[PDB]
Amino acid sequence: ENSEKIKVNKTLPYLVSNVIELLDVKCAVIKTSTRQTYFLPVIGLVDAEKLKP
Amino acid sequence: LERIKDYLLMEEEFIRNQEQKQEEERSKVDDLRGTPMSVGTLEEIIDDNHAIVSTSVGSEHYVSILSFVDKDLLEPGCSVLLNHKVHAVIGVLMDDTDPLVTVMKVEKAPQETYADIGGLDNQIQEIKESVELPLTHPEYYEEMGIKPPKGVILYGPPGTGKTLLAKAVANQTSATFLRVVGSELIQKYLGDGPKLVRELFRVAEEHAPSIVFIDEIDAIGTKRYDSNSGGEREIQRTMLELLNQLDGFDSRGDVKVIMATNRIETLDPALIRPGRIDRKIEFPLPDEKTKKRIFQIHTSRMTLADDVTLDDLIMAKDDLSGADIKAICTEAGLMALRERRMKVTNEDFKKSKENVLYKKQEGTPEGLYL
Amino acid sequence: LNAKVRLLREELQLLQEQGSYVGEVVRAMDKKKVLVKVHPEGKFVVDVDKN
Amino acid sequence: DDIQQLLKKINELTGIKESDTGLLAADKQTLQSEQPLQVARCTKIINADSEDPKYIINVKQFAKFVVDLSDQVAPTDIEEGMRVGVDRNKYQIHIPLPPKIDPTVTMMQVEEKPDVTYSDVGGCKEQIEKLREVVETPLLHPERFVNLGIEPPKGVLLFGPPGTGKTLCARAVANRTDACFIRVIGSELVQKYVGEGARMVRELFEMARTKKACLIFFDEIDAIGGARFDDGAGGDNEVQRTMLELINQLDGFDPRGNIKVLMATNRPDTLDPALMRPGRLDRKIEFSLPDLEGRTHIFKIHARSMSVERDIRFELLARLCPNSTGAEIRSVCTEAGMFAIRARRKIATEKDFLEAVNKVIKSYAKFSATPRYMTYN
Ligand SMILES: Nc1ncnc2c1ncn2[C@@H]1O[C@H](COP(=O)(O)OP(=O)(O)OP(=O)(O)O)[C@@H](O)[C@H]1O
Repeated sequence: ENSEKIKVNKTLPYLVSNVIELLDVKCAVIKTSTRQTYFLPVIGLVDAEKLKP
Repeated sequence: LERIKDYLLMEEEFIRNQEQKQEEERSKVDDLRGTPMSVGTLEEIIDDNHAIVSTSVGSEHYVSILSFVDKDLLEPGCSVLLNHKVHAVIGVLMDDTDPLVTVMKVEKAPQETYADIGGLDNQIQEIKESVELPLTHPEYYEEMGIKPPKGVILYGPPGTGKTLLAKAVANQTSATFLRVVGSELIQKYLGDGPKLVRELFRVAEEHAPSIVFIDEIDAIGTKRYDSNSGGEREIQRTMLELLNQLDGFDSRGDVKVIMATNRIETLDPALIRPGRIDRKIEFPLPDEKTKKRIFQIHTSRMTLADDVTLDDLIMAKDDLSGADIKAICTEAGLMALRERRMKVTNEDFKKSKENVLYKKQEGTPEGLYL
Repeated sequence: LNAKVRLLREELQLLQEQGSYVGEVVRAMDKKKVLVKVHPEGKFVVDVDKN
Repeated sequence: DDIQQLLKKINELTGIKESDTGLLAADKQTLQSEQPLQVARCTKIINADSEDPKYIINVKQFAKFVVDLSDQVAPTDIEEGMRVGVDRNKYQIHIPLPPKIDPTVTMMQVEEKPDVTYSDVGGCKEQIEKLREVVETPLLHPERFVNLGIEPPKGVLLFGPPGTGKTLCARAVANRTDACFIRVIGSELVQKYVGEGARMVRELFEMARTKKACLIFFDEIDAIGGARFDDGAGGDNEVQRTMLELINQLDGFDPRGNIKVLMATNRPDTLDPALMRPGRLDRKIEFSLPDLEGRTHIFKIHARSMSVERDIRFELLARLCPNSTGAEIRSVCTEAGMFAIRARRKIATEKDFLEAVNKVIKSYAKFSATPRYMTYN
C-alpha cells in the first residue's frame, strides 16, 4: 500500500487539493485544482479524524 | 442585346479568378508536418532550437524547429504553427491578420472617377492634393519642403454625396483602400474594440500606401463626455486609441485618413485637430451651377424630351440635395412608365420633384416677423 | 423485400461512426490547406478531402 | 458592343492561357530522432519537502501535482518558486524552466529613440524647464538635489489644449533620456479577463524596478481608467481595479523608488482624484497656448524646411493668429506651401501664408476668426 501511495503522490493525476467537507455513512468530498468535485464513499488511506474540512 | 457580351465578360472574369511538390524535399516536410497543425504564440526563443511556445491549452514545452525553407523568421509574439500531437514548431510562422480586418480591404470600386460628381470641384481639388497628388508626383512636396497633408474630414448636410467623393478616390487610388464604418467598433468584450482600431492601422502600415475611410465617425468619437451614470461607454477608450494611432507617439508612416460626418460640431475637438485632420472639406447643399451639372449627369443616360426644361426645375426650387436630384430623375422615369412612355416629358419632371420633396417641411411664422 | 429492410439496419451500422467537429473557416491557403478555428478550441490547419 | 467584345475576347484569351499552362538535413535524419523526443509542459513550483522533495507544482490551470524530481536532474538545481518543465508521461521535472519574460510588457518599452530634439519644440521654455529637472537633471546629476537635501518630484502631469506640444516634449525627453523610457499602450492595459490587466500593471512596475532609473510615459491616462465613479453597475470595475493597482504600485508601502512617471492628458478634470493627488505625481506642468513670441518661434521652426522669400515677417503672421495651437501654426506653414504648389511657384511668398492664415483659422468655422460684424475696429 505504501509503494502504491508513493507512486500515486508522484504521479501527475494526484491533483492534491482541499476537501470541501467531511461526511459519514467515513466519507469525503474533494474539489480538485481542476475544479471538479468528487465524493469518495471511503474517506481514504489517511485517518478520517486526522483529516480536517 | 449587347448585354450578353457584358454578362459573358463578368462570368469569364470569375472563371479566371477560380483558375488563378519537390520530389523528395517536399514529401519529407509533408511527413514531418502533422495532418492537423495548431497555430500558437511564441513566448520564448532558445538557441538549442527548443523554444517555449504558448498555446490556448498553455502547454509551453520547449519544442524543436526543423523548417526547410527558413527557421530564422522566429520572433516574440509571432504565431508559430505546431503539430497537433508532438507540438514541435512545424516551420515558418503563419502570417494572417485577424478576419474582421480582412473584410475592410476593398479591391473593386463600383463608381468611376470624379466625372460622376459635379460641382464639388473645389472639394475634389482638396481630396486630390492630400490623397492622389502626393503619390503621383512626390517630388513637388519635397521641393516645397511641405510634408503632404495626411488627414481629411468631409462634413456636410444629408445627401451632399460626401461618400461619393470617397468612392471616387477608391476608383483611382494606388493605395489599398480600407473602408471601415465608425459604427463598426461595438465590440461587447471589455478591450478588443480599442485593439481592433490598432489592428486596422497595423494592416494599413503593412500594405504601405493606404487610404482609410471611416464613414459616420460621429459614433466612434463624440464629446469625450464623463461617465455620468457610470455605464462607461468604453467608446471613449476606443476613440483615444484612434487618436493615439493618428498622432500619439511614434509615427503614422504612410497612411491617409478620410472621415465623413453629417454633424461636425458634435465631434470632440481633439480628434478634429491639425495633426489628425490637417485638411477639412465642407460639402454645402448644391446651389444653381452645381445643380445644373448634377441634373445633367443623372439624366445623361436616360431618354430626354426637348420639352423638358432642366433649368426651370433647378431655379424654381432651392434646397434640393445632390441625392435629391438623382431621386427626382428616378421618380420622373417611373412617372413616364405609368403613361407607358419610355421618353420623359417636362410634365413628368415637374410631378417628380413634388413627390420626392413631401417629407421636407421647414420654417414657422418667420415671414411677417422679418 | 426482407433483404432490403435488414440491409437498412446494416446501413444503420453507420450511426456508430463518431461525428466530425463543426468549425468555421477563417481563410483558405493553397496545396489543400485551410485555416479553420474549432468551435471551442483554436485555429487548426486542415487537409481538404478529395470530394 | 465591339469594344466590349474586345475585352471579352481578351478574357477568353487569358482563360486559354491558364488552361494551356496547366497542360537542409533537418528534414532528413534529424526528423527520425525528433519524433521520439518527448515534450516537457511548463509549470510553477510553490514548495519543497525534506527527504524525498515531493515538490508540488501548479501546472497553470490544471492541478497541484506532487511530482518527484526526474532521475537525470540535480536536486539543488531545482528550486522552490522556480518555473520548471514536467514531462506528462514521466510525471517528473525533467528540466527546470527559465523565468517568464512576459514579452507584451517588454514590447511597450520604447527601445528605439524618436529623433526629435528639444529645439524643435518651441514657445514653451518654462514647460521644458519644469520637465528637465523631473526627468533629466535628477537622473543625470542627483548630487545638486542631495546638496539642498531636496528630493526630486519623481512625477509629472502634462495637461493642455490639444495640439499644444505635450507629447512632442515627451518624445524629445525620450531622445536624450539616457535611461529606459517605457511608453505605455493604454488599450493593452484593458484586457478581456477580469483583472488580467491589473496583473500586467504589476509586471509594468516589476520591469521598471529591474532596470535602474526609468521614466514611464502614461500618455492618454484617461484610457487607463483615469476616473473612479465606481457605480453600482461597476461596468468599469475591471479597469477600476487596474487603476487602483497602478496607484498603489506608484506610491504607498514603498513607491517608484527610481521610477519617474510622466502622464499627459487633454482633459485633466476627468482624471481620478487619487492619481491627481501629489506624491503619485508631484509636478503639474500644464502646457498653454503660445504667446506672440512663442507663436513667431513655432512658425520659424515649422517654416525653416520650406523654401520661402527671405523677407517674410513671421511676427505679422503670428499676430494674425490670435489663439493658435502649435499644430494649427504647423497647419498654416504646410497650407502656405500647398497654395504655392497649386500656382506652381517653387518659392513661396508672404501672401501665400496670409491666404493660409485665413484658410487654417478664419476659413474653419471658428466664426470669431472670420469677421462680418463691423462692431469693433
Ligand atoms: N510647440 C510646438 N513646437 C513644435 N511643434 C509643435 C508644437 N506644438 C505642437 N506642435 C506640432 O503638433 C504636433 C505635436 O502634437 P503632440 O504630439 O504634442 O500631441 P498633442 O496634440 O499635444 O496631444 P493630445 O492629442 O493628447 O492633446 C506635431 O505636428 C508638432 O510639430
